[PDB]
Parts: sequence; structure tokens; C-alpha cells
Amino acid sequence: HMADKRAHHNALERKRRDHIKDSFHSLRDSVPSLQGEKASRAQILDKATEYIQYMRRKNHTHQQDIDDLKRQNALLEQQVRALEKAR
Amino acid sequence: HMADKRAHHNALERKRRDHIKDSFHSLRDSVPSLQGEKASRAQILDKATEYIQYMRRKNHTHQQDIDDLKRQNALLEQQVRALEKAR
DNA sequence: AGTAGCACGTGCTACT
DNA sequence: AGTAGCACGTGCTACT
Repeated sequence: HMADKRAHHNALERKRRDHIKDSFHSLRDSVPSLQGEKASRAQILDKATEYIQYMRRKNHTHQQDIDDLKRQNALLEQQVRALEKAR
Repeated sequence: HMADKRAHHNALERKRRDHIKDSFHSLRDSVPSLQGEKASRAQILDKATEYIQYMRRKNHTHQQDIDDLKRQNALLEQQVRALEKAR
């Protein structure tokens, strides 16, 4: 019957929607701005998006800084090895 | 009437849900894994969560590496300035 | 044939 | 008094 066909479809929908609620919970706890405080689904999506843009830019600049200091370490190590050839 | 009260509540719900659909679109485009390809809402929430854990760890190690090279640049710059005092 | 996924509707709580 | 937000239901498309 229809009441049997609906109850089965409704059951499969709740179990799938409980997995989504768990994912919002996990995502909300992944953003330090929303961690521990009850936030709406609109805020979780938007803040995580802003936080991903922040992490990508900050990780990009840090990678640039690592390359700078490595090149600077290379010129310094070579200048020590050269100055150590003198007396 | 009820049909008037429902239509107004349904209208406010669609406009709010269209903003959430826009946020999933923005979030999906923030993850390089899901960018450009049609992904479900369960995947957007889970992959962004995995990508945030990845960015936080990789940004933490890069910050650690910047501190190492800076301390190493400091000992190298000092060793050059000392060796430059000789002849 | 069965279902994942989503648009849309609905009624309630808890706010403003 | 009005509504944001959510749990839950419902019917369809598009897959397996």
C-alpha cells in the first residue's frame, strides 16, 4: 500500500539525513570560529568557505617564505664554507 | 486563510534555501577535489572537513619549518659576521 | 526494481 | 507578531 511504501522511503531518508547532520557537526567542529558554539547550517557553510580561503592563502605565503629562507640559507652556508677556506 | 499563511511561509523558506544552495555551491568550489564536478551535499560536507584537517596540519608543519630555517639563518648570519672579523 | 538525492511543503520551537 | 531554523514527509529524476 501507499502507507507502507511511504514509511519505507521515509525511513531511508531519515538515516541519510542523520548522516548529513553528523557531517555538519563534524564540519562545524573543524572551523575554530564555530567550534563548540551552536551555529546554523548557513553559517557553517559560509564560515568554512571563508576559513578555507584563509588557510589556502596563508599556506601559500608560508610556502613562499620557506623557499625564500632556503635560498637564503644556501647563500649563507656557501659564504661560511668560503670564509672557512681562509685564515 | 491557511493557503495564504502557507504560501507566505513557503516563500520565505525557498529564499532561505536558495541561499543555502548558493553556499554549497561556494563551498564545493572551495575544495580542489570537488571543484567543477557535480558532488552531493554529503560529499561536500565530508571532503571540506577532510580538506580543512589537511590544510591545518600542513600549515602547522610549514610554520614549524619557517621557525627552523629562521633559527638556522640566525646562526649562519652570526657565523658570517664572526668570520668576517678575521682576515 | 530499488534508492540516492534533491526541490518543495509543513508544522513546531525559539528567537526577535 | 513575525520569522529563522530545523525535523520530518513527499514525489519526482536519475542513477544502479
